[PDB]
Amino acid sequence: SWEVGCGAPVPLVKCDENSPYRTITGDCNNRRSPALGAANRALARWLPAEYEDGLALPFGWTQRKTRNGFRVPLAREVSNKIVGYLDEEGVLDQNRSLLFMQWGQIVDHDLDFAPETELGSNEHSKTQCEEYCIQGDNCFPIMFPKNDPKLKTQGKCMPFFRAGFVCPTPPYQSLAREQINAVTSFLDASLVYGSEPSLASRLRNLSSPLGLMAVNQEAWDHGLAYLPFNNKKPSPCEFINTTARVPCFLAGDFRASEQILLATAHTLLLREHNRLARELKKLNPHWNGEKLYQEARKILGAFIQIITFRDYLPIVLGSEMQKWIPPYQGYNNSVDPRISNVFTFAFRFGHMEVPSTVSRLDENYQPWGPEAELPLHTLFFNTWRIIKDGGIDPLVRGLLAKKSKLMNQDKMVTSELRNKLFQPTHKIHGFDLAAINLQRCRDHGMPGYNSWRGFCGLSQPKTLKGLQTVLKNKILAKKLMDLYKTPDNIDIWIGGNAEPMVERGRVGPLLACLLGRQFQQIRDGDRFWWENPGVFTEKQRDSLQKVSFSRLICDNTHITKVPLHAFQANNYPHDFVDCSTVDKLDLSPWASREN
Ligand code: HEM
Ligand SMILES: *[C@@H]1O[C@H](CO)[C@@H](O[C@@H]2O[C@H](CO)[C@@H](O)[C@H](O)[C@H]2NC(C)=O)[C@H](O)[C@H]1NC(C)=O
Ligand SMILES: *[C@@H]1O[C@H](CO)[C@@H](O)[C@H](O)[C@H]1NC(C)=O
Ligand SMILES: *[C@@H]1O[C@H](CO)[C@@H](O)[C@H](O)[C@H]1NC(C)=O
Ligand SMILES: *[C@@H]1O[C@H](CO)[C@@H](O)[C@H](O)[C@H]1NC(C)=O
Ligand SMILES: [Ca+2]
Ligand SMILES: [Cl-]
Repeated sequence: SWEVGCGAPVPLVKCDENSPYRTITGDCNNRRSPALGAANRALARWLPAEYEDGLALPFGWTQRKTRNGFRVPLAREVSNKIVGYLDEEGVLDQNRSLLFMQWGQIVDHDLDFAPETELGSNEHSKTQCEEYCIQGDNCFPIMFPKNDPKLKTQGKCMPFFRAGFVCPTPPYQSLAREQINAVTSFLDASLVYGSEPSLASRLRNLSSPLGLMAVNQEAWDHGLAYLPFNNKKPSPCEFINTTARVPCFLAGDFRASEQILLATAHTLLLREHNRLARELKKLNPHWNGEKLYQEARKILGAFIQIITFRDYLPIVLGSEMQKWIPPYQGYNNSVDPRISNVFTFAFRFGHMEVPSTVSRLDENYQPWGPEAELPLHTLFFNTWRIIKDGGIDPLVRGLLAKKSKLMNQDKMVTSELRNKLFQPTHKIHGFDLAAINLQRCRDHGMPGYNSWRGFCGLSQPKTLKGLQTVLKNKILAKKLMDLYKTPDNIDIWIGGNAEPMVERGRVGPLLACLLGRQFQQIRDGDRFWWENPGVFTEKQRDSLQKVSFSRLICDNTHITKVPLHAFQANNYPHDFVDCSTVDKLDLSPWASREN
């Protein structure tokens, strides 16, 4: 008999019995509970939060407060001892293209964003944390251990600001702190169109009644569109080359410029909307602007959903795919479609799949120019390498011909991310995404590794010998026991990712359960799922059946040689075919021949 959810932010709640189109915010998707899966609401709690104080303080905040009678190891020490490796040789995935890593980050970006609290935008609050490393309020610095090389070149800490939470921005009464999902839980292309009405209108071309998305006016890719620039400072994309002065891009999601291949993928998606808008005009010259936007938006939403669930999830989950995601049996309005706090950590498995280098290939799939291959760390917030060095085609070839990094228990996160991560505001290519992932776990009050094994109906090792058996690795198990003293204390991010990969998949059994459940819930609980009776026509649905990533590239770049199966390892010229031969999306069924 406890009171039900403080939602003082987001009072707006007006819904519509007609609507054949998703809202931008994802409101009104669920008729009975219409805020479920909407942006700027709490992440769902599959299990109760676990803070040191039971409310808000993360484990590792107070020196003398143990977790189950043991101090928690520093994020950065766990990073250094477990996550790091030197040798990039033999680390590549012989059966996953780099497009595999890249699609993951896109889907993640559609589903969840828990952005850091905004009580320090052009304030001397950010600097307190950076310079002086002093813990307090929303500053929760990543302190270096004794023998850390970063001590010698970077100071005592790496800065870290706690994530936004609902009813902000000082804590409340006697409910655990709940972090905001700032995008739509629905796989709805929010990353392209935005999750706020504000950003959604900005991105749109409201000059012509063609329902087009705004494209770059300052620069073109052999006639093909770039995303608009984000004319705001400080721009991190300007910071990394003040001679190029190429701003970050403006997309439906904030993080589109974080690295050059995400920006690339955002560019294909935008172009595809525009191509769809133009072809719907041809076939329906009567349709006004809004109609064209919405009818293109909804097709691209289907596209993202089909590629994710037909092509991507099966080669993530492998043998566990059908245990968790059986054939669609239609909309179930009883399902919770909200993204869970734990999913936003479970989906970070993607971090082990990022390789140390990126390549540009010519029309013969050969090194484009003399610096064709670049270290990943020089491509954080790097847009000028696209604008002033060959557009997205050389990079979209590298996404086809190059391989993802394979998860390895001995080689977890490349030093490009683990030591050389660039963050906006901060000046240096010197951060640790592994350490960030671990502090964030604690920041979100995540239950430990065994709570989540429990949740998924899996054994809970309590001994070294127990952990060895589960991880199938005596040395990794040893290092974790030395750090965490009990498997109960292991942060789910590292515990989940340390498990050996399921047959035909790229995650362990724990992550397969957590990912599997979340993707089942976003499908079965989405009123606007593409294959859900009444959303498309029977004829339209047969047209959608035919989409491929290959087609997406043929239609939206100057590439003519692609593989049939974009996510497998594919070598040129053998596994490559003429676009001429690749199933089109026939849009005839969108023609409103009748009235
Ligand atoms: C070069 C590639 C990538 C970079 C530079 C990158 C960087 C980042 C950064 C900086 C964060 C925020 C960390 C924090 O404040 O807690 C993050 C979060 C995340 N990343 Fe990545 N990432 C990359 C690739 C991927 C991939 C391939 C996936 C999945 C397949 C992925 C999934 C996630 C998820 C799920 C989150 C949490 C998002 C949220 O709800 O806030 N990332 N990434
Ligand atoms: C900043 O960007 C500029 C280009 O905008 C880079 O310089 C092209 O770079 C190389 C020379 O190193 C040549 O291929 C071109 O002739 C350059 N053009 C110009 C106008 O310089 C420069 O290297 C970048 N700097 C960094 C630190 O990345
Ligand atoms: C590669 O993965 C595919 C699924 O993408 C699978 O059907 C096949 O067994 C694998 N091929 C090789 C060469 O191992
Ligand atoms: C809007 O569309 C018109 C017609 O295609 C075009 O001329 C104009 O540049 C577009 N504006 C933007 C900002 O994309
Ligand atoms: C709908 O969802 C609930 C809870 O997930 C489940 O118990 C119920 O049986 C479902 N019904 C169908 C037809 O899937
Ligand atoms: Ca979404
Ligand atoms: Cl290189």
